Amino acid sequence: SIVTKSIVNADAEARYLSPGELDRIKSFVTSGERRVRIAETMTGARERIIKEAGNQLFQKRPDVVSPGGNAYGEEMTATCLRDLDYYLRLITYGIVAGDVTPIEEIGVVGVREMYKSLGTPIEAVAEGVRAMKSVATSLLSGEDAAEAGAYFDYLIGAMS
Amino acid sequence: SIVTKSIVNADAEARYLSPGELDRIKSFVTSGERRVRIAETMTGARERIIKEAGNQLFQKRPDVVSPGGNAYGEEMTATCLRDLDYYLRLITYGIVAGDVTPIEEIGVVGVREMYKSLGTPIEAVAEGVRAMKSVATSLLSGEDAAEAGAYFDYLIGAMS
Amino acid sequence: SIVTKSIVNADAEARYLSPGELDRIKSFVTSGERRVRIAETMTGARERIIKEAGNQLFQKRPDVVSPGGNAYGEEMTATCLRDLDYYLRLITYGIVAGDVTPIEEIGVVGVREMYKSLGTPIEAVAEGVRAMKSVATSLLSGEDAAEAGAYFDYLIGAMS
Amino acid sequence: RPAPFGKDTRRILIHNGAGIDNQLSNPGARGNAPGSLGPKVFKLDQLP
Amino acid sequence: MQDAITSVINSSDVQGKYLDASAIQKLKAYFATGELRVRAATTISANAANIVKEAVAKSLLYSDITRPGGNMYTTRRYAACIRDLDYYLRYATYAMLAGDPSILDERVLNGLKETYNSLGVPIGATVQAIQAMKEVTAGLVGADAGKEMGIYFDYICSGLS
Amino acid sequence: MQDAITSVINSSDVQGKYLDASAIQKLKAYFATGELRVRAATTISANAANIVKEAVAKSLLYSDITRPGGNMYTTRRYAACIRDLDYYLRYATYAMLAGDPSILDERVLNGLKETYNSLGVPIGATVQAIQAMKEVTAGLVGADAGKEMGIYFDYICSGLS
Amino acid sequence: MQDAITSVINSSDVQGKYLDASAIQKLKAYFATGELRVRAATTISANAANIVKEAVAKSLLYSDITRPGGNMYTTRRYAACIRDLDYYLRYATYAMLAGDPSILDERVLNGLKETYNSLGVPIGATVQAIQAMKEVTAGLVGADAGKEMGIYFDYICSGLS
Amino acid sequence: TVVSQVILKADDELRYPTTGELKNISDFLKTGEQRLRIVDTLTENEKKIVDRASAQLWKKRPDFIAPGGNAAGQRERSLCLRDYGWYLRVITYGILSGDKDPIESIGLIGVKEMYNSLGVPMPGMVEAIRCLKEASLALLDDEDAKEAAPYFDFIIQAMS
Amino acid sequence: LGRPTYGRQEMNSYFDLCSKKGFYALVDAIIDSVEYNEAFGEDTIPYE
Amino acid sequence: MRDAVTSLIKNYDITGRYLDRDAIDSLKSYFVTGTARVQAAATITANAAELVKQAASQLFGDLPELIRPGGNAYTTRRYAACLRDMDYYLRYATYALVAGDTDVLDERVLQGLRETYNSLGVPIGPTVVGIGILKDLATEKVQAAGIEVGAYLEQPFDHLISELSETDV
Amino acid sequence: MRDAVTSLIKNYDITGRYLDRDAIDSLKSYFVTGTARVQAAATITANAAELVKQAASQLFGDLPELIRPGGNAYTTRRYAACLRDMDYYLRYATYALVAGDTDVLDERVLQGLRETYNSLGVPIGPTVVGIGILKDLATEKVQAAGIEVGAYLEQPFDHLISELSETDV
Ligand SMILES: *[C@@H](C)[C@H]1/C(=C/c2[nH]c(/C=C3N=C(/C=C4\NC(=O)C(CC)=C4C)C(C)=C\3CCC(=O)O)c(CCC(=O)O)c2C)NC(=O)[C@@H]1C
Ligand SMILES: *[C@H](C)[C@H]1/C(=C/c2[nH]c(/C=C3N=C(/C=C4\NC(=O)C(CC)=C4C)C(C)=C\3CCC(=O)O)c(CCC(=O)O)c2C)NC(=O)[C@@H]1C
Ligand SMILES: *[C@H](C)[C@H]1/C(=C/c2[nH]c(/C=C3N=C(/C=C4\NC(=O)C(CC)=C4C)C(C)=C\3CCC(=O)O)c(CCC(=O)O)c2C)NC(=O)[C@@H]1C
Ligand SMILES: *[C@H](C)[C@H]1/C(=C/c2[nH]c(/C=C3N=C(/C=C4\NC(=O)C(CC)=C4C)C(C)=C\3CCC(=O)O)c(CCC(=O)O)c2C)NC(=O)[C@@H]1C
Ligand SMILES: *[C@H](C)[C@H]1/C(=C/c2[nH]c(/C=C3N=C(/C=C4\NC(=O)C(CC)=C4C)C(C)=C\3CCC(=O)O)c(CCC(=O)O)c2C)NC(=O)[C@@H]1C
Ligand SMILES: *[C@H](C)[C@H]1/C(=C/c2[nH]c(/C=C3N=C(/C=C4\NC(=O)C(CC)=C4C)C(C)=C\3CCC(=O)O)c(CCC(=O)O)c2C)NC(=O)[C@@H]1C
Ligand SMILES: CCC1=C(C)/C(=C/C2=NC(=C\c3[nH]c(/C=C4\NC(=O)[C@H](C)[C@H]4CC)c(C)c3CCC(=O)O)/C(CCC(=O)O)=C2C)NC1=O
Ligand SMILES: CCC1=C(C)/C(=C/C2=NC(=C\c3[nH]c(/C=C4\NC(=O)[C@H](C)[C@H]4CC)c(C)c3CCC(=O)O)/C(CCC(=O)O)=C2C)NC1=O
Ligand SMILES: CCC1=C(C)/C(=C/C2=NC(=C\c3[nH]c(/C=C4\NC(=O)[C@H](C)[C@H]4CC)c(C)c3CCC(=O)O)/C(CCC(=O)O)=C2C)NC1=O
Ligand SMILES: CCC1=C(C)/C(=C/C2=NC(=C\c3[nH]c(/C=C4\NC(=O)[C@H](C)[C@H]4CC)c(C)c3CCC(=O)O)/C(CCC(=O)O)=C2C)NC1=O
Ligand SMILES: CCC1=C(C)/C(=C/C2=NC(=C\c3[nH]c(/C=C4\NC(=O)[C@H](C)[C@H]4CC)c(C)c3CCC(=O)O)/C(CCC(=O)O)=C2C)NC1=O
Repeated sequence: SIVTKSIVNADAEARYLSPGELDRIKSFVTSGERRVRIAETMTGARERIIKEAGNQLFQKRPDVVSPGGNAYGEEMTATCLRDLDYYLRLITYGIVAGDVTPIEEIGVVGVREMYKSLGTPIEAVAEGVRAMKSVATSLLSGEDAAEAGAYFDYLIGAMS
Repeated sequence: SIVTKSIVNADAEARYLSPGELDRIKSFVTSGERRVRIAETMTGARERIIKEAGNQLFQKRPDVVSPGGNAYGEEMTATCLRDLDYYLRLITYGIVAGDVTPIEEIGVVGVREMYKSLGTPIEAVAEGVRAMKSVATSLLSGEDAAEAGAYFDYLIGAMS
Repeated sequence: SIVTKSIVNADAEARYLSPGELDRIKSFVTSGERRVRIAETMTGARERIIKEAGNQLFQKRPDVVSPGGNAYGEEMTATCLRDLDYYLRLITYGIVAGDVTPIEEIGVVGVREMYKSLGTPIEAVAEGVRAMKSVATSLLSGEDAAEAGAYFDYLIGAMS
Repeated sequence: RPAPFGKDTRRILIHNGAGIDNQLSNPGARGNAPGSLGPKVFKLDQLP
Repeated sequence: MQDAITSVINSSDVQGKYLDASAIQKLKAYFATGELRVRAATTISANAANIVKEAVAKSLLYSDITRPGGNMYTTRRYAACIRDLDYYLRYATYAMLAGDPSILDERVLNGLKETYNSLGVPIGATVQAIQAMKEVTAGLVGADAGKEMGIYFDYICSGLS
Repeated sequence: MQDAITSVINSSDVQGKYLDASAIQKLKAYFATGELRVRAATTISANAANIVKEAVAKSLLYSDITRPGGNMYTTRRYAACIRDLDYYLRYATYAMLAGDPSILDERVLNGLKETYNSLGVPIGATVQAIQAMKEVTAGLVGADAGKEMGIYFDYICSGLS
Repeated sequence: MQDAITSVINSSDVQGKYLDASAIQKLKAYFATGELRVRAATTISANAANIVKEAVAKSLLYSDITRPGGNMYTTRRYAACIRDLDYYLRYATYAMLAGDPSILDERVLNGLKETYNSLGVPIGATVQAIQAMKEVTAGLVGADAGKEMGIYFDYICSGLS
Repeated sequence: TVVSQVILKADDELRYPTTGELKNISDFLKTGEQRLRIVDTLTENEKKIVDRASAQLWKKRPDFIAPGGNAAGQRERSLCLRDYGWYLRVITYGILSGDKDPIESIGLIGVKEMYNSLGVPMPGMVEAIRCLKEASLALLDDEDAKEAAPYFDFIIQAMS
Repeated sequence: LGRPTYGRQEMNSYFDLCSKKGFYALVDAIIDSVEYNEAFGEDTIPYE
Repeated sequence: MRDAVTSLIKNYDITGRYLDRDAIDSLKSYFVTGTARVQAAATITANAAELVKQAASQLFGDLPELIRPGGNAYTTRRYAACLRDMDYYLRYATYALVAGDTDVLDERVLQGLRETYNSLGVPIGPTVVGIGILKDLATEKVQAAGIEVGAYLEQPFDHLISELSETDV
Repeated sequence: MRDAVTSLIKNYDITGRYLDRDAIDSLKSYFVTGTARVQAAATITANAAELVKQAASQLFGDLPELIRPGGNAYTTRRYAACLRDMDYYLRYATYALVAGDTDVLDERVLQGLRETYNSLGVPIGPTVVGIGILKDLATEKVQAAGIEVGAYLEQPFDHLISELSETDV
């Protein structure tokens, strides 16, 4: 979280908690009720996001769905909606934590070595989460979609 | 705009502009600098929006560029992308005017009988303006992409 | 109030509330502490307001207290001193609701026909509303006399 | 049988014709012809 | 139509007195909850058509009602139904910001006991589509507003039955 | 039937261009006068009936137009002329809050001109009354708003004559 | 490392005085443009493999340089050349976030001018690649923040040339 | 400030700043005009503070003015009165920056032993800052007393 | 108008008009409304 | 008649569902106030025969049109009938205070009360003031007994005001 | 290190689930105390360099069996090392007070602390008394600061007691 990142930086300099990170944390924790009613609506509409971005991906990238691509066949394209189910599930952990260390430790740090070892194109996921962002900003209101949409935009930068 | 909407609705009753709705004119006309600054970002990036949504449209629908369809060669595809530039002008006109009313006078109310008469498919244009939303809201901030996203949502509801 | 005036305007167009309309409610609810603090100065000092504006009306129109008048004598003046209690109660209902419909249903609709049947001159009691605007601004702040005084200038044009 | 009705009320009515073409949904569709579902609309064109 | 602001005004006017300290205290209870209602309206009107689509697929589709014999057969009787669920959603959110179900006594629940009987609409399916609409709009708006959204859905849901 | 916002849209919709900086300069001159126009609307709200009286008491009602022989003599002709001088103002501040005389083009000037040529209402008295209403408006709203109020009155003087 | 906050701290501390009005007019300008710069630093990091691609695919591919003979023929020269253009863009965004080019004076322009002539690197081609990367970035973030990178993109080009 | 915490935090991990600190950067940059209510009310009330704390020190511990002490001569006392407003200058750097980075690297790193290079002992000069806090916080308003109080509080811990 | 009355405030606006002006302006005020002219037109027989 | 428990039954019965998490937490919200409901209902009936007597003397000292021969509280034929017709508003406010909602008030006292008083010439106006003098007071004997007071102990009294009195705005 | 938020992440990540109703109410229970967490953490660091000095003089006045030449706090080589080794227990108690749980205490200070002190001859015994004196001397400055106090801010400290000290019973 931010609260881990404020401790761990203040632990490295071996001082106490600064007046700087006393007010980053206090401003985080008085926004704590606002972020959970952002992150509930992602989990409250998780079957709609996965179905719409699944509809949005495969028309953008028809080399995947066509045979000889990776997600071809009804068992394999069910796994690519499950492959995107995890990344929507991870983003709700990042919205609650206020940072991306749930994203980093679980869904970032070995991606390009794994997806090269599975046969899928790596940048085709980076279109899909970007297509997943374009239905998530239509859920929320405007001032919250800049907050939750940044966590989507972090995940694009890990892929490409 | 909201000025003429608060005049036509004030003239049918023939009343002298009750001061509940004159507070709307207080916060519309003073806040025009916020709304016209969204229109500078659309006009200043006009040549990027149309070209990046042109090839995105032709990837989704390769029937249109291919012979047999309705845009062959450089000549009809130029007016194809000019036709999007008529709409990017029109979304810019709707952002300044506060609401949607200078679009139906220009670009909505005959567009099914028009495009059927020209032979072009109606819903393929609706994929174009949907592709134009996916680039414009990435350029725009999140509290303003709710405002510009309302006028982009109307045009998809207009053609489809 | 603010929202039930904007609901019944949004019902005739058969549409949900605009984001250009919903921030009006968002601004009004957060600025709810200030307008209640305007209203207690009206209620807490209203014996000063009626008695001074009653003296100002009978100097601006001395024909009312004359023989052959409507408010002539001790008894008949006392309800004209009590009618201004009623109109000042509608302004301090109006600034709390923020709109004109608690004033408009109670004292605005039938007021051309009401004082017509009672024999009073309608504009003369409407002139005392204009004197009551001047005293209620004198006990008020810089911005607060302009905002709460706007419904005072509704009511003079209501009867006239 | 009286009933205490409000200050402003809307009786809910059924469009004699198309179901979606009630004016409470789309006020821009009340100028249309009702089509085959509704009654016959007459108009004057040919004057002698 | 009675707003919760105007309901305190209509209470305090008919006694003749001005605004009391207790009557001012009720408006501050409304104004503290005013942020939670205006958040709930703007997160619905962006995707009010999506809630209608997700509520008919939960309870009404692939049933007896959408089959021949049922009432959501023959698309005249289906486009009318999809706008009908659009009406309850649009009139719940007006009743949200009003904070008072007096809109639903005036503009919603007048004929709906008799007009559905006089049109052959089964009430036992539209009273479950309302509850299916509440179970998706609690997930879409939030757990805190979805109880208070669910007051004005169950006022419609008890009014139909 | 449209305001100054959509006027410079429709001035710039033709010839295909977008909102250039000269057109934005026209929009910025309307936005900075947004404070002056709406408090000029609420100044003539409270004195709408007195400004019809004080106009005609300065110019009209002691003449031969109101004598028998004139045409503002009987009460059914008095009631229409006092309706017109009210509604000339009631569309003037509609055009003042909008920001162009395009309201006056579509609901004052196209019908009122050739009516008076066929009725026998005198029209030089109207422009003599609308000038008397012009100076007394600026003497009530203040000279900061009257110099932009009088151009909308002078649009009525230009078209009626 | 000098933030534009800390730059006017240090220019006030060398005189030993408090913050004057003209120093605060640098802060309140900088506090005004805070939300603009944060919106730009997100959308660059979501596109930082595409800004580095469309800069080189516009200006450097199929040229003299990608052809055999000069400076990007082998793959290890190509991997080193895309390592620089990634690192220029990553160091340009810090000066966009700070509002001061002291990052570029300390961390980029120290050894870079000396080591390019010492390696035979064409300065005149890599002053063009950052120049080509500006109008990609000015289109990718919007021209309000596109006029913000142009100080700090060409602060590299002022130093490297 | 918060921005030099993030760039020096993202350079050695070679990665762009993620959204967990970009939300933290933007939250500081909306609080400048709140922090600028505190920075000038310290500024023009400097000389009222600088001897109200200086009289407060020697009425609490008179040994620096006692003969054989530290500021027993006037050329040391003119130095020691200067160092209060030097410490009032650098504290106001910290309230403007909202962090520790000016208040570290000007007047705090190494003062524990370089007063010992001079004659002035350490923990009496801890008492000088602690009486300077209550000499400033009495002048400050109460709802913004609690914001500037940890910036005075850090100097007590780091010096002792 | 080919429909019933809409509610109470739509009918109270007609009841005072025949209380003052008479029946001849009641039948006028139905016809020159917006709901007569823009839903039927100026050359149609009305229908229910 | 219809408790806050039983109103939540046919809020859930007609849709055919069990008791979920929202049912288990709204019903616990009623039960945590149930100690405060019952002990407030004791002290309302502590001097309930006195509480109508202190209210109506404070009513008729405030509105002296209703004593002098005008509107109907003139004789003791009217006045002792007025104290009884006041006492139903105190007694039924005790029931809905315990019952949670106002549905006991909805179909025992409120239905027909606009039509009973119009048939007699009893004004609806000062009846609203008569409940307005009790609902603020009733709170005095809850406050002087030490029970907290606010959310409820008015939930019932202004439901006898906002639904009995005719809507103006 | 591992927040109460992030401990609830891998309480839910390893089973592969989303955030349900129990996740949304346990996390709100952390956030309602977060204003009381941070303001208690300010006033703990109000006089934290004094707070170790008042504790250890109250320690060594209570157990002289650590000043006179016995167990190792004898010289200022030991005593100023003792005040530093005390000061880590105060400083890391600030972090876990803000972080919610004690997992910052679990893998920064507690691991190896039974094995560091045994290699030096530092007793584990009065270290527990040294946190036990800091147990209540931290609550005094929270109480004199107007912060409410409770299990939060009086727990980090006995997690440094119940897991550092060896189990007897
Ligand atoms: C004094 C003001 C002048 C004057 C006026 C006068 N007016 C009328 C009659 C009409 N005036 C109108 C006006 C309008 N119709 C519109 O649509 C608009 C735009 C809002 C306006 C201003 C109309 C329709 C009439 C006809 C009214 C009718 O019911 O027939 C008259 C004629 C009355 C008559 O029958 O003789 C006159 C005399 N008279 C003067 O002396 C001044 C020149
Ligand atoms: C690219 C289009 C141009 C180009 C690039 C190129 N550079 C190198 C070698 C180096 N580049 C650097 C760069 C930096 N050091 C820094 O500290 C920073 C700031 C973050 C930068 C940008 C360094 C240190 C070297 C030398 C060490 C190394 O191993 O890379 C090469 C390799 C040259 C070779 O002969 O192998 C290339 C190709 N050169 C061009 O041709 C383009 C104009
Ligand atoms: C006391 C020595 C004198 C006195 C005083 C008194 N009476 C009241 C109150 C009431 N008096 C009546 C009287 C009548 N009701 C009847 O039906 C008849 C027969 C026609 C009579 C004479 C009534 C109804 C009331 C109650 C309503 C009211 O307030 O008037 C008061 C006020 C008591 C209070 O403060 O609550 C006082 C002081 N009554 C006497 O008989 C003596 C002459
Ligand atoms: C006294 C403070 C007010 C007042 C009272 C008044 N009431 C009546 C008569 C009746 N009141 C009722 C009311 C109810 N009956 C019920 O069953 C219920 C629900 C439990 C209610 C609320 C009825 C039925 C009557 C008629 C007589 C009867 O009880 O059978 C009168 C008598 C009228 C007369 O002059 O005869 C009076 C005076 N009137 C006021 O002015 C005060 C506001
Ligand atoms: C005051 C005039 C006399 C005095 C009093 C005093 N000392 C202490 C505390 C300590 N004294 C020591 C002493 C030493 N440490 C060393 O390493 C050496 C060299 C071998 C010496 C002499 C230490 C470690 C302490 C702290 C631990 C303790 O409590 O003993 C006190 C107690 C202070 C308190 O209450 O906290 C007092 C009163 N010291 C002098 O030098 C004078 C003779
Ligand atoms: C003093 C009140 C108590 C006491 C302290 C004492 N400690 C030491 C030495 C060390 N203490 C540590 C402890 C930690 N290091 C860490 O990194 C952490 C986690 C943040 C902890 C808890 C270590 C490593 C040492 C060794 C020296 C060093 O720091 O490198 C001594 C010195 C022993 C000696 O005589 O030399 C003393 C005196 N001893 C007591 O009696 C008190 C209970
Ligand atoms: C809240 C809405 C409301 C309005 C508008 C209202 C008007 C109202 N004014 C009245 C009387 C009156 N009002 C006046 C007032 C005036 N006469 C003058 O000369 C002055 C110029 C002017 C006021 C300054 C007079 C003289 C009477 C007595 C008329 C009569 O009894 O013949 C009466 C009859 C007695 C009464 O019940 O007070 C009503 C009902 N009552 C209401 O409840
Ligand atoms: C007799 C007049 C009449 C029609 C036409 C009608 C259509 C109708 N089509 C439906 C679904 C459907 N209809 C289709 C059909 C198609 N989807 C496609 O992509 C193709 C473009 C297309 C045909 C080639 C599909 C896929 C569904 C189910 C939706 C889903 O699976 O999400 C449903 C909902 C479930 C059902 O009852 O079948 C109705 C009511 N109902 C009627 O009463
Ligand atoms: C909130 C206020 C409100 C209500 C209650 C309302 C009901 C309503 N439903 C109608 C038709 C209809 N409504 C339904 C709806 C349904 N039947 C089913 O099987 C489903 C359970 C359910 C919806 C999913 C159907 C099938 C019709 C067509 C019946 C017909 O046209 O004969 C009509 C007639 C056509 C029209 O004018 O729209 C009305 C007035 N309209 C309103 O504005
Ligand atoms: C001697 C060592 C050497 C290598 C390795 C080399 C690679 C190389 N390949 C390039 C382009 C390319 N290389 C390919 C090749 C391929 N893509 C495909 O789909 C094919 C299957 C595959 C062939 C293996 C393509 C399509 C481009 C053009 C890419 C573009 O223009 O976007 C370019 C950019 C143009 C240029 O400046 O030359 C370089 C430098 N050049 C060299 O001098
Ligand atoms: C930018 C950060 C910074 C500061 C503020 C600073 C101050 C500073 N204080 C000094 C001395 C001093 N400081 C004190 C102070 C005190 N004695 C007491 O009893 C009191 C507790 C305290 C009173 C405020 C005195 C008395 C001297 C003179 C000692 C001497 O120079 O002989 C000196 C040496 C001589 C001089 O310049 O006056 C410096 C450089 N140095 C720095 O680098």
